[PDB]
Amino acid sequence: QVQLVESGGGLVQAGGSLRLSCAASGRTYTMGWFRQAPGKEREFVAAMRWSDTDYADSLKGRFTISRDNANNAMYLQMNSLGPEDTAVYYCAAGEAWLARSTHHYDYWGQGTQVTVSSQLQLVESGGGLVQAGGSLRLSCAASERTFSGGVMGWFRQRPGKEREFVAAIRWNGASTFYADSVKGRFTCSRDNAKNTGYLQMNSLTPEDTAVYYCARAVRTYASSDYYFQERTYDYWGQGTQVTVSS
Amino acid sequence: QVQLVESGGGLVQAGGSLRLSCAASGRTYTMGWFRQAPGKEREFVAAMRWSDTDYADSLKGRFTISRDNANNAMYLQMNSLGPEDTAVYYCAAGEAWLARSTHHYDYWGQGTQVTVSSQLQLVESGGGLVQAGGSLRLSCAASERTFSGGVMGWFRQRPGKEREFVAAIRWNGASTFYADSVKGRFTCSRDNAKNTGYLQMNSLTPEDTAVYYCARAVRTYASSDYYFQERTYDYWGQGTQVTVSS
Amino acid sequence: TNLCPFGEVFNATRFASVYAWNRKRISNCVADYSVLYNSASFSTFKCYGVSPTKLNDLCFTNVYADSFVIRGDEVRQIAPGQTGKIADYNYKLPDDFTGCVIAWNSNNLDSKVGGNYNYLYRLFRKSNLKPFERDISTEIYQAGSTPCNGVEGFNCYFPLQSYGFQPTNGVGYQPYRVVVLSFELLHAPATVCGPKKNLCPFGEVFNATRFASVYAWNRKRISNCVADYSVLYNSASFSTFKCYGVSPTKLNDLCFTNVYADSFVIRGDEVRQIAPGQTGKIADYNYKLPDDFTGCVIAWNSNNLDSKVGGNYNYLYRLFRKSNLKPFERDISTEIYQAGSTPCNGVEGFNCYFPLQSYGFQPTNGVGYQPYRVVVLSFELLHAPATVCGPKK
Ligand SMILES: *[C@@H]1O[C@H](CO)[C@@H](O[C@@H]2O[C@H](CO)[C@@H](O)[C@H](O)[C@H]2NC(C)=O)[C@H](O)[C@H]1NC(C)=O
Ligand SMILES: *[C@@H]1O[C@H](CO)[C@@H](O)[C@H](O)[C@H]1NC(C)=O
Repeated sequence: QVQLVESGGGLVQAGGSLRLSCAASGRTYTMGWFRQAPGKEREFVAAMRWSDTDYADSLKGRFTISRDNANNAMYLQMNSLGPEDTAVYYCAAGEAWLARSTHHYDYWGQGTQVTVSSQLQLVESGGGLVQAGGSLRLSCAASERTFSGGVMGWFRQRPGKEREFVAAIRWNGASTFYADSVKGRFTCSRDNAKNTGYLQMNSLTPEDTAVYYCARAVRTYASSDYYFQERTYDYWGQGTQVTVSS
Repeated sequence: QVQLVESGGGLVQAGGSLRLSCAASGRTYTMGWFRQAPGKEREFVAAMRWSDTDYADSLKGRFTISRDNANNAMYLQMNSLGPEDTAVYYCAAGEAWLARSTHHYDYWGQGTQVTVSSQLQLVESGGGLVQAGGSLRLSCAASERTFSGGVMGWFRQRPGKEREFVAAIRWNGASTFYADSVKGRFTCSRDNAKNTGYLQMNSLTPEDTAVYYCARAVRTYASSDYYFQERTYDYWGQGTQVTVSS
Repeated sequence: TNLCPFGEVFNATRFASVYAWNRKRISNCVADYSVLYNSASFSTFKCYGVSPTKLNDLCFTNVYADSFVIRGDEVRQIAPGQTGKIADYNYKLPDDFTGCVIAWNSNNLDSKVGGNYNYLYRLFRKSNLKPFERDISTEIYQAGSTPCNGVEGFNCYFPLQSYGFQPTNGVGYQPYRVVVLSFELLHAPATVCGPKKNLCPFGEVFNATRFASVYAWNRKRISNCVADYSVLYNSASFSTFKCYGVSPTKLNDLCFTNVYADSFVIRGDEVRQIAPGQTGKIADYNYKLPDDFTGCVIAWNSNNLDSKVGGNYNYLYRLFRKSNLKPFERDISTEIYQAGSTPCNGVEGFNCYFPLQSYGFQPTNGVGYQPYRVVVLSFELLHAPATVCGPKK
């Protein structure tokens, strides 16, 4: 178990500099930096492994990542700072190279602030009204990690009709599968950390107007055939209304 | 090292039956049947493992596989034969389950005819004239087989223009990449057996009219950026005209 | 004479790419190591856990000779405890490594005027290799959050890359051939015993609240303790206690090294497969015991503890695989199994299947289709014969 401790974050004037520092327990391997604005997701900044670096393309010239091997600590030299750099900066560690996302890292720091002046329950969210051609992202947050098997499926209930299968992603792995009605328009993913499933719904038409439900089936079949049927799923969400204008 | 002696075969009238046999010298794990017409590819018929069976959906009901415990020999019962079934039928053994393709099988039998009365060189081929909306499959065969790494790539030279990259496939993998001009239309493909690469060109427009070249880069890069450039490639094919009528 | 085949290993025309490092076994022969030392002009000839001048006076239980090519400045990484591209993602020696590491400059053999790009190294990987692991995967490396779906581009990279060996190259960027001889020292201290010469955690293993699924079988090392083999027999009502390579009444009397305890759950009629020279769904694709196995297989009916009214679908098994497992291999992958000739591109459908499946365990089920918790005790017999020796013996 590795422990990471950030320091060096404060207030800076525009056009100014800062140097953040991350000290580790030991056995670091890949180490990198993320940043998080208020009410926004994390954002890869830079990382390094065996003296090779990797920066995010927007900020490569300004920022400089480095390691003091004797101290077991790394630094990030941020130059020419602007208002867009204002966030909580996190330091992370893992064993994967070309780690440009949260999932690739195992250990995280506390997070130094920088500021620059110039019984399984499933809960759905993200539905609503949208213009034709528009998009919509559903979330389906689970509250328990009892069952780590099967899939999370999504079902739609069209006005005056029986529930039909839409799309599903495995809870064991990364694989997905989709009904022919949404193939190429809808996409589902999941975040393990937040135990939440998502469904990106693109290129919506009035036909897609329906009540969307998520659901977990605990059982793990090799073929996807059984997951097209609602009998297979044990737990369900309250459902959310998606409406598409004509 | 396993041996596969095939028993059975011959001429039969439509409506007829036939039964074929594999004799396996050694222990086999998964065993199957393939057929091959004159001048066409091998087609999967059926295969068996652990007393589970798998048939081609086309041929099921008419074809049935079994095993004798005494002989340790498998049989392929072949009912209601039509002239569509004239081919050379093949034994095959492997270690892969759900094996429906020639590359999942290591060892092969000799074949039996069934009849039913009613300095790397590169050679490109498959070009032509085609209606708009139409398709074309180029193929590019290599002789030497010295360099088993890098990439096979495709380029095209339009009228009054320079040689542009189109698509490519890893020679030491299955991963494949394309140019934006052909995304969603062209697909790269290869066969290790025949040491040949392919390029399926779909939904063709007059703007696709050009001289299409195949080419090999021997150097294995992780990035793929270098393979978009002409200079990276060591060996070229002669070139083949594709023309798409308005 | 019966000399060891170091000609095959050291003199081969063809040398492996480090990522797909070659292993040759060496046994039943006599190796003159000083003939080796004079046989060529080596750049590196070092040994660990054994003195290189005393090599001719020694005899070993196991020997493996591993062969590959790396850069000059990467030879540093073929020691224990090291890190870097090669140690982390291509070839890793363990911290307790006993053996030798031989290397030599290869530039006359492995360069070419245009460049020799036939020698490869893995550049990206999801995690570090375990000791003596070998990864021959050519799957697309995913640098970001989105899947790659079979197509390269941004955040989606081929994981291998070729060395560029020129003649007019720096010495640290020149090719070097590397042989790694791994020994097991003959006289081996016993770690587990009965009444001869506190207690081993056999309660922890056999009465754990949670048992693992067969595809992801769970190894616990048993060492530096007293094995209560008499009390284990008739602790609970075992359906199976068959033992291989050693008698089932002399377990207390006997003393062994390097003990391991592998625990998992399978169907009843599948218990048959947990034994040497067996085949089937479990033995082929989930847990394979070698033919020359030395140990004990213990299994008991679990229907009161594992099954439940709806069912217990938590216990999975691998159904489809490209090849049979090697003995004592574990595969935890959840990559889509490709049944056809088209690639799957991270989406399931026809010819594109998930490789695992849940064992269904409702209480109504017959004895054949009931849960059986299986512990497989794996021993290494003490005072094993020598296999490779030096001339002086
Ligand atoms: C690898 O082969 C080399 C060269 O063939 C062997 O080195 C010796 O070279 C001398 C003089 O050229 C030859 O007589 C023999 O080929 C080798 N020694 C003798 C005198 O037999 C070397 O022995 C080989 N390494 C091994 C042991 O595989
Ligand atoms: C397992 O459980 C039984 C029953 O409680 C107990 O008597 C025994 O000591 C435990 N340990 C072993 C190794 O059997």
